[PDB]
Amino acid sequence: MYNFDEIIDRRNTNAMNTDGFRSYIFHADENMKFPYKDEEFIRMWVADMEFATPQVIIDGIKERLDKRIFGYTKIFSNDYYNAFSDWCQRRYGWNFEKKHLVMSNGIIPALYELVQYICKKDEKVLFLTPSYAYFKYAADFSNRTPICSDLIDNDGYYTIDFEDFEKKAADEKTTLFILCNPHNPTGRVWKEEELKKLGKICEKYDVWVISDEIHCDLLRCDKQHIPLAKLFPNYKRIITCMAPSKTFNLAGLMISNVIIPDDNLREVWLSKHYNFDNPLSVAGAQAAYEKGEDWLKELQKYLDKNFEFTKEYLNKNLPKAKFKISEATYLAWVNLEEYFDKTENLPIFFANKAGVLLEGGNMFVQNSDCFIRLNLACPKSILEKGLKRICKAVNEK
Amino acid sequence: MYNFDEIIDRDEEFIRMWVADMEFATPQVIIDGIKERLDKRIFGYTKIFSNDYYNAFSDWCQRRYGWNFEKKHLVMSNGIIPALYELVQYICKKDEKVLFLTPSYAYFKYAADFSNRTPICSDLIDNDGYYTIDFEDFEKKAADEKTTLFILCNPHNPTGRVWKEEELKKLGKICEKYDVWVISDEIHCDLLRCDKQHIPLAKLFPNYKRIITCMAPSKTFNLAGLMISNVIIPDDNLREVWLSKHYNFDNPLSVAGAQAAYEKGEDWLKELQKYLDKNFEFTKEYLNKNLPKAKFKISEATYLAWVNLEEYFDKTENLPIFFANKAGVLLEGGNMFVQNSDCFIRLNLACPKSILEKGLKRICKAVNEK
Ligand SMILES: C=CCSC[C@H](N)C(=O)O
Ligand SMILES: C[As](C)(=O)[O-]
Repeated sequence: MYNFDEIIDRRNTNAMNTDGFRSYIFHADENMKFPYKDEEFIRMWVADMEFATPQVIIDGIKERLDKRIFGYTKIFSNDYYNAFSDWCQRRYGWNFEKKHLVMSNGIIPALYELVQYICKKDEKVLFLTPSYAYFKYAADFSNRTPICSDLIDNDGYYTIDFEDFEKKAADEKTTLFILCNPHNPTGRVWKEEELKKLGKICEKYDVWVISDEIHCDLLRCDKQHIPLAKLFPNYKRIITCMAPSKTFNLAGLMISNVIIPDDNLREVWLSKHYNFDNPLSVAGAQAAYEKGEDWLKELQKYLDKNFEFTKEYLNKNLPKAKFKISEATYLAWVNLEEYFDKTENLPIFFANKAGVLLEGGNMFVQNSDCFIRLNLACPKSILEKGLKRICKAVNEK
Repeated sequence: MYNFDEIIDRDEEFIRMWVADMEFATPQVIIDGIKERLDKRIFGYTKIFSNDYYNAFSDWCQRRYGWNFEKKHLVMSNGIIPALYELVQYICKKDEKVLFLTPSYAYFKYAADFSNRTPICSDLIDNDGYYTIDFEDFEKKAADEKTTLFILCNPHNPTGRVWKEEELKKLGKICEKYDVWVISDEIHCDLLRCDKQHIPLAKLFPNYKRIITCMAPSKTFNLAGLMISNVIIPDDNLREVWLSKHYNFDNPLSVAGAQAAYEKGEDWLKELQKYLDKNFEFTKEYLNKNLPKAKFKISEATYLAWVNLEEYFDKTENLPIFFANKAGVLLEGGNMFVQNSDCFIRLNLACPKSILEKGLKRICKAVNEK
């Protein structure tokens, strides 16, 4: 009963997706001229959606707006916990103690703070590559050392090099593993056996794990999500991070769940944080977990068709492009090995030659030569324009 | 015209004069501004890209104080308390001292203790309810080479002093003499009595790059929950440090609300000031009539009354606990303001006059029956 084909204007909303691609993609100043008006770009880069936030969420916020006062706010009642807990209960069969829950502005700030709470200045921060570049930046931020275990590209199906991973985890300075569960940008939904071996390895060398599960509700319709903490429920050194922000297009609300079993780490967190909450943000998030499931299940259906359409479009019109439909996220990961070199800048190319803004190459640290990443969380009509522009521009090269 | 008499919503039957937020509703102009952003239907990654918010806040400062600041000196914060905690670390080395005037907001002290800097206090001078600065005591403590940061509360909380131009000049010159950084906490600068002008410290010292001015729509419009405040950092070094240590994304609903506050909120604010003035006037008459040994000067700013009860209690009697148990009023008082506040209670008058009358009656009855 929803119209995901509806085009939604985003001009003049202080959205980075429309207003700041020069800085975040190209580290260039706002003067930078393009062959295309800003409005003329198909924008498929930063991971927020072109779909509208469900009206149940918007109404939940308006309901809080009608209480008419927006003073100092902490989550006093158990409403928020119960809703988020029941959401985890019925979608993954996982639960957590309420007192293990703390709130953060977003998982990125959570990562930057947790790195300093967990790692001594000379310790290392391990993660699987290619990845979301902020796993590196979180470690660079406070002069910790990012280390990478390259995944294994079996024709688009990625697996973990467990021997390389155990070797790097075993290092005594390697103290923190940042896991992306499900993985960004490959889309891997980690199977139970994969997570067991990852967790057992971290238990062997007593390595702390931050599990970034921010994409865990954007799976393909035939996939289950397993929180790592579900398999390792007594390991005090796992931190679980979840947020309604990806699922429901709520990044602006800057609210996310950080589950910290370790009593010492959690006490550290609490003593370092301004522990007030935004009432409109709590109202939106609480609405998302209470009422947002029906919209999410239709969104999952629409994302699947977009993925299936994207494979057919590429098989037909970019046949030397290698592309496996991602098991999770709304992000398409396309290998253009056969068309480009490691050293050709794919974002700059597609901006100037296709009028499409995308991410690729070393925006995902390493292990991503000649890859582009496409945001498909937009109406099928806008996506089709994007794909036509991409294939046309690559062929003409 | 606005209905400040409206009761909004209602631990049992407590009259609450706890924490500095209002019982009045946020103006409908701000709420409509948020709902308008709600209707854009998407809430993705957000930075303050357009110049609208700057223009609104810039013009607000322009036409209400005759002060302006460069757009590039403006950075955003979750609140002035977090700003205080971080700015202490960017400015003061451990082993350096953080000076402020007492009594004060206790978070001036905690901001220093937080990162193991040292809090030091210059007591204000109480001449029959009118507070003044002991300028020689202040220069003595500022002159200390380890004393690096002065946190000024302008207007002052909890006395309510609206600092006159000469007072700010002498404070500013003293800090210029010893190169002491000043954080000017000006969060109450629009909650003044109708016959008071606010002077930002930086207006008088527009070339001293070491003043940071802090302002927010939060107290003025009941918006602390939106966690948005303006921090103006002339010093390019401090500002770059600030910028490199912060997650520089904003809540679009928060930006929409603060923007609406500065664009359209002035008329409600001038109506609020009239209503606060009458509440302050009633409070004096009420206490003069029913607690005649209580010493009380109408505060020049904030919606908080500062009442001296020297004559009914000892320094050792816990006033918050007394009024909790004996009057059913939750209030702040005593040593909740670092020091220089024995036997004081602070009353929130930012509520309908009928609720204030009930609260005052309970307070007077409990003290008189003591
Ligand atoms: C240019 C800066 C980050 S863009 C990455 C995007 N937010 C994602 O999560 O895929
Ligand atoms: C929850 As987030 C703002 O780090 O996408």
